[PDB]
Amino acid sequence: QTSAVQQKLAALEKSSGGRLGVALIDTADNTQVLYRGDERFPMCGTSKVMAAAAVLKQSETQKQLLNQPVEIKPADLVNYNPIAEKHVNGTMTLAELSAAALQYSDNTAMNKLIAQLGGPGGVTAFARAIGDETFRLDRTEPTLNTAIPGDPRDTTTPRAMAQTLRQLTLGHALGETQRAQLVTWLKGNTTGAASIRAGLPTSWTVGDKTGSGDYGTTNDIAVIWPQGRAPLVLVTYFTQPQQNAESRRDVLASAARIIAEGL
Ligand SMILES: [K+]
Ligand SMILES: [Ru+3]
Repeated sequence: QTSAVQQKLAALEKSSGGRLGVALIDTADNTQVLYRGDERFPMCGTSKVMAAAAVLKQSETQKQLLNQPVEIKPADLVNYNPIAEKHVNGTMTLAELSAAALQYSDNTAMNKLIAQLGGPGGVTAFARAIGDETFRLDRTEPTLNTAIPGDPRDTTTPRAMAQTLRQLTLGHALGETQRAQLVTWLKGNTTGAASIRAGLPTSWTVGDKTGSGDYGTTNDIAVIWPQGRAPLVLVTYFTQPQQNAESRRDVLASAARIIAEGL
């Protein structure tokens, strides 16, 4: 059965010319709204949440892990490295790499997180360990963002990602201290004001992680604390038919606005 909200999301999708995926969990009652909730989308930089969370999980049994230095060499720089480039021929700690990956979307930082986990499959292994059977990370930065239609690499579904983001940020996938650190990092994101945030009432607080890639892929995953309400988790994924398509953060904002108005 197609709800009013799903009908509005379908109308939005029609006029965008791309493919939209949405999953909401309202933790007030544990109910879900889904639009293409079981279709696979390229995660792009939204996958950085899983990598950072996997390192946080490792840190539960190693008190000093987040202070561990990692060498940054000139050859490590990839396509978008606003924090790592300052530390070439130097080091960053795993906390610094996590913060850079999440809050600035530094791709070199993400590669160091992936390497700390033993490669893309180590990120997938963590996903499986916390009950996510859908997520897969197959490649490093920058190629994990190729976002080719039909390609299963580096994809998940909206349903799966919402459930995982809820477990990580509001549930008990991580220890208490670690959960709080993840939430702090997400709430300090610098890249999100044009995406889910832009569709929500001002008073609501958001922590989010964006992503982008080829095929005009434009993504955001968020944990939301509405005014006077239990928290929400919202995934919005969007991808387009041609490789060179422009980003459409406005479509994510429009999806968020529809979800907010349907609560
Ligand atoms: K793009
Ligand atoms: Ru492995």
